[PDB]
Amino acid sequence: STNSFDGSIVSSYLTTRMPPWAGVRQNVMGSSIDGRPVLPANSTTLTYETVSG
Amino acid sequence: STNSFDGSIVSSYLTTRMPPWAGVRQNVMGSSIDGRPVLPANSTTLTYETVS
Amino acid sequence: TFEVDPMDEPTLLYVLFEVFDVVRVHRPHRGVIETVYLRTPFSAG
Amino acid sequence: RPSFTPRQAILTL
Repeated sequence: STNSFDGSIVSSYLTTRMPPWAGVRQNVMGSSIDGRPVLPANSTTLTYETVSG
Repeated sequence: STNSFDGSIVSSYLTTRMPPWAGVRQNVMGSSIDGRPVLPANSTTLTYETVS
Repeated sequence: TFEVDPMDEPTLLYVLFEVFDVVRVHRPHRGVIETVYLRTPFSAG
Repeated sequence: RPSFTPRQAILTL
């Protein structure tokens, strides 16, 4: 009461072709070669344009 | 003003048959005969293969 | 595969095509009209 | 009479 542990069933909510691409797979904190923190995370991934200079 | 809210939409994501196998219900601890029951429905103990 | 910018609200993705739906207004008689209704790719029968 | 195939076919009434 009121909220329960949830063993979520997925046989109903089906499975589609899942993209092998950089900005779709996982929304976590990333990095570039030099070490400047890229954000593929939910709200910030690819909206901002950060180019080195 | 008081209610607790989540943006829940069930119309897009399908509800196809959950196939009646030998144990894939949502969350049932239940009861076994004399050998103790399975804890959860889909928890990390069914991984531990147990013999009696 | 559909990938977009992050959304603030539960917003609908309004997906269309350039699908055809043509109707001929058939009339062999003065007084009555035949409605030849067909969405062309999506079979009406 | 209709759009596609007009033809006479009658039964006794």
